Order: sequence, then C-alpha cells, then structure tokens
Amino acid sequence: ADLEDNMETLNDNLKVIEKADNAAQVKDALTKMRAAALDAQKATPPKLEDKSPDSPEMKDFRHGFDILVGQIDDALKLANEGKVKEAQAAAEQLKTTRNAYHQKYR
Repeated sequence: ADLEDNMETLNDNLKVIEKADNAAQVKDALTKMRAAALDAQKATPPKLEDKSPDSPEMKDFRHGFDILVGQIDDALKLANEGKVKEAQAAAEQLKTTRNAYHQKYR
C-alpha cells in the first residue's frame, strides 16, 4: 500500500493500456494519465503528510511527479505528432523509473 492515491487512478489507464496502445487508444489512455497525474501532483499528497514538519517537504514531492508527469505528456503529443509509429517501440520498453523507487515508505 503506497500512493494508493495516484495508483487508484493509475489502475484505470494501466488497464486500458494493455488492450489499448494504438494511436487513438494509447492517445486516450495518456490523456487519462495526464489529467489523473496532474491531480496526484496538484492534489495534496498527504499520504507522506503535507504538514511539512521540517520544511522542504512539499517541494520534495514536486520532484517525483515533475519527472513522471513530465514523461506522460511527452508520450501524448509524441503519439499524436507521429511519435506514435516509432513510439510502439517505447511502449514495449516501459518506464518503471530506472531507480525502482523504494517499495513505498522505505
């Protein structure tokens, strides 16, 4: 159990992603991740406790998504701009942040 938050909305696209992938499909799947991802980042991810007890807490979260939510967008305009024909190659690649984030709460 972790960001069960952004994850709950992730299972939706993560699923429609399996059978989905073509241009229109994968095109709609991403949009969902963009609107959903924007919520996790824009949403107060209290899971880790926003009450930034130390200080540099929040800003610390804008880093995780900032990177992920940053790739999702490049995956959309990339498929609608024709990065879709060559994308099919990245779709099989995956993203799982190379730095397999910790299991969750360290």
